[PDB]
Amino acid sequence: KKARSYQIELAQPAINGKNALICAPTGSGKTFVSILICEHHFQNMPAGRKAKVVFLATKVPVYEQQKNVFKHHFERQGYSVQGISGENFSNVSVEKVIEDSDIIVVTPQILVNSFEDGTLTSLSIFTLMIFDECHNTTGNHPYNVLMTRYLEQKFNSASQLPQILGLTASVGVGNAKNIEETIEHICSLCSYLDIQAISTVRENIQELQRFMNKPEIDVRLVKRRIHNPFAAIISNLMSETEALMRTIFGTQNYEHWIVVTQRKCREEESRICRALFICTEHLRKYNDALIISEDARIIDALSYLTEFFTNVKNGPYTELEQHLTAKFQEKEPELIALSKDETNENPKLEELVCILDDAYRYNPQTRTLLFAKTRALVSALKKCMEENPILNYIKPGVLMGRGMTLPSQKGVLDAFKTSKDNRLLIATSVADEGIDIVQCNLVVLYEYSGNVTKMIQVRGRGRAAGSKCILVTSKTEVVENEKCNRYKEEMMNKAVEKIQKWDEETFAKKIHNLQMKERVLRD
RNA sequence: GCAUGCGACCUCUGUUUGA
RNA sequence: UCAAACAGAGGUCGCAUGC
Ligand SMILES: Nc1ncnc2c1ncn2[C@@H]1O[C@H](COP(=O)(O)OP(=O)(O)O)[C@@H](O)[C@H]1O
Ligand SMILES: [Mg+2]
Repeated sequence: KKARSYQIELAQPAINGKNALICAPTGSGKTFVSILICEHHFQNMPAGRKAKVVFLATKVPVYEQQKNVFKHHFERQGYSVQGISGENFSNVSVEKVIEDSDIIVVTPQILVNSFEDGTLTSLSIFTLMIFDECHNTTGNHPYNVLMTRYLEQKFNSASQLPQILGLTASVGVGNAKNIEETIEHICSLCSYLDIQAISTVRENIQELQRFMNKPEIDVRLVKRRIHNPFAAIISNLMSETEALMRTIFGTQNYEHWIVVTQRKCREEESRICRALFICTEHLRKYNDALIISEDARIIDALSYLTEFFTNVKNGPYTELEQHLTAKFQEKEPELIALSKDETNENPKLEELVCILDDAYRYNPQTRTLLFAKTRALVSALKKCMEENPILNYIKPGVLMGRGMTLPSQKGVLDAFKTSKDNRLLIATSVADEGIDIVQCNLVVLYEYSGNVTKMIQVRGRGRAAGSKCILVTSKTEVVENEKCNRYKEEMMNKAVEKIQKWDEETFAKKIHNLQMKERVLRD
């Protein structure tokens, strides 16, 4: 692992002391650049005043990952590298850990936290800050909260602040519909993080196209399976429950409307009150059951329901709770017969099955990441893997936050990198940024939509020459929005390539002009 | 529990072209 | 008045993540 020539090139503007943003493609080794910057920070430190470096990483696993690189590289040099975090925060006084540490890796919230906490009131304490996936500097996200602070202190003392460093493979594109606006948005981002130079692989492009490369995002539309009995059955069982509401579908809006009706109603009042807290719930859990089958199997939907109708007995189980539960159990053996179906299943799941086989026969040692939007879905997908004879080649893992333990995470990832047991990892948003599975080959998106940023960062989870990235939708708009992104992403690059062709003064001037939009008076 | 990003939804007030 | 488009201010909700 010898410094690459573009890596040393990207370094330059930061070593000349300037607040840099390092835009360089997903996987190019920006993290190395930042440690290289870090050596040339300690090296060059003037006087007796010495250096504290803080690396900030957005989500926990990325904090862990980067914390561990940084230790393995600087501890042997004889540096104190300590990681404060969500686990560590109410076990340590930040005060000390900084003054003990030459390098602190941090979840960004912690510094925010400890700033309101009193523990800390001077960003001056560090001499270099690094923001991994720095593009997250928006509105009231921690990064900006801290950076607002940084900017205030700039005027309120003009007495040395730390050097800033943004790493990002995805500078973004605001709402910019035109290249001119995309530039206004990028320049906006540079202002938030007080950038004075943007770093690009300018001169060493050829070297860069070697090491990391990217392809298309194979989009796959599957039409909703014609003849869907299950959808009709529940909708009617909901219609009869909506008919009964006056006497006293599978969309987001139905959930929104159920909460409209649950707040309005919150002893001819009191018996009608908790009558609608019985009507709304059943309608809601029917609704959730539709939308759970939308992606999963019917067997997951009916699971979700028996899990509710056996729970209707537990609590009150009043008159109405009996007349509704019974309406279901008449029409239940109809459904459990449909569970047992062969052909009539979600064709999104038929395609994934196809897709995973297509890749695990052609290459038996592939490592996939299957991304889904929601925990429930991610977890329900693990069931869909295990229980399918054609796909249980591979043990599947799951990655998450917590409603999964932070140690339980360390395990599944550490496993998935090198196990050759579980060669596929279903994950959620935690995994979509900054995370480095060297042996990862394929990344599959299961109704994983999104911003340009997401759909750049996610396909970049696929490393190691072997790269492929396959989406699976049934929706029109999702097939399009994503195409839309492939334009926005092209536009994004030019924005920068262009911005880069300005002179020092005029870029600098742009950022100040933008910052001056955010000052504060003193009297 | 709280925060944030993101998405859906709705409202107000204005500008555009249309009928 | 209607429809369609853009933008400024606000209300609610869902997901994910962070503390
Ligand atoms: N000069 C180098 N030579 C060989 N491997 C490198 C070099 N620099 C970085 N890498 C490796 O590239 C992989 C991904 O790097 P990373 O910096 O996380 O990508 P990103 O820039 O998207 O964050 C890591 O395994 C890292 O060790
Ligand atoms: Mg990185």
